[PDB]
Amino acid sequence: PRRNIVGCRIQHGWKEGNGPVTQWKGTVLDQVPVNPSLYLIKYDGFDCVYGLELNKDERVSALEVLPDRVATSRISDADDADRMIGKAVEHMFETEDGSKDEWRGMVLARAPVMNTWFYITYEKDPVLYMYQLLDDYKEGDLRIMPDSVDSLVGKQVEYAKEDGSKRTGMVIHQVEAKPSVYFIKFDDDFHIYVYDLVKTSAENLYFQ
Repeated sequence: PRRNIVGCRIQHGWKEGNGPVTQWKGTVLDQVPVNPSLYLIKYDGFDCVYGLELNKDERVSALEVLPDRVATSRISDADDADRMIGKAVEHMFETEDGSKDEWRGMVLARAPVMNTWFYITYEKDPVLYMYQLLDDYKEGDLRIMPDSVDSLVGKQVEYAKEDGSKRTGMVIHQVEAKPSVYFIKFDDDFHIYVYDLVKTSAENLYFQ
């Protein structure tokens, strides 16, 4: 029968530590070709994209996949998304105590399935996020800055931490609009880590 759940809405119990089991609901965005057990999900209420092995993870229970696949809507703003994809940006967020908070970042791609959302990462938090950036732009909260042989996708990666331990993981994606930028999935966490190999922030990070 049908085994591709990309595009489905899912629901499942989640158990954090020894706390109670709570329900999470979200949309499956992708299934990683170099690791078909790994799915990327946008959960309702979490800004970060999660990487979970939905059928194996010990913190997941009572998983249900709805057959009703989320349809991709008509794209009518490719003229403006093309000026933003692959660029450095300054994204404005509202703080609780008053206002104003600018975060420097980079727009990576239009998100798959939920295609009015974009993938973005920040210098202060270098993991994968999803926001409806063209709406934020219209509201005056996004500034777009002008710019000045073996494939690494699928390779194992590790980097030494300050306490002497090695953090293991795998490269799962190469950013089409900025090919020196990669997505890394580490064994110990569900966030997706974004690295630009041209920068000093990715020199400690080393391959095999």
